Amino acid sequence: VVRILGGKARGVALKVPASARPSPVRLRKALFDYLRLRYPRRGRFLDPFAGSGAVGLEAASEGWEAVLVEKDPEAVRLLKENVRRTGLGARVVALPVEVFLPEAKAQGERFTVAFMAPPYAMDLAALFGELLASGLVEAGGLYVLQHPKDLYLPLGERRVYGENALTLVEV
Repeated sequence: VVRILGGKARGVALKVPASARPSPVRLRKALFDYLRLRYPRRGRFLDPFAGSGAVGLEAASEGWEAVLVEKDPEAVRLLKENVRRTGLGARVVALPVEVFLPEAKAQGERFTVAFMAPPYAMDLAALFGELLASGLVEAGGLYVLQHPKDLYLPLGERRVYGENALTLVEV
């Protein structure tokens, strides 16, 4: 019930398990209006906790070199089906974010943007802290954290969208 908003796969419906937020449309639409405005040259996009891939596939559709990591074999199954439906080229890494980050660093992996929208039931703060500490975003890039508007981080500027907020941390 969710579609890619722009780019090469604009309009394509994504299979999304009834167990998702899924992800506010004005939120996604706003994040990318900003991202293409701030990064016209694009770059590499990291999406840990990707689900069916709503945000990571949107980046891919918009010209980003997207890397999506997700642990749930179910979600991964849907993720791959979605990569197919959209016909987009994206790297799918099926493993826990807590394993990926360490390894990504050792491989000298780097990205321009790292978006994280983990399930609100987890400790969204310790998780953001870990992402921020990985140092995976190159100078000039961004760490974008989605969370309930009541959760507050002094790491950067925020934008509220109804009940969700996005915290953007510059590097």
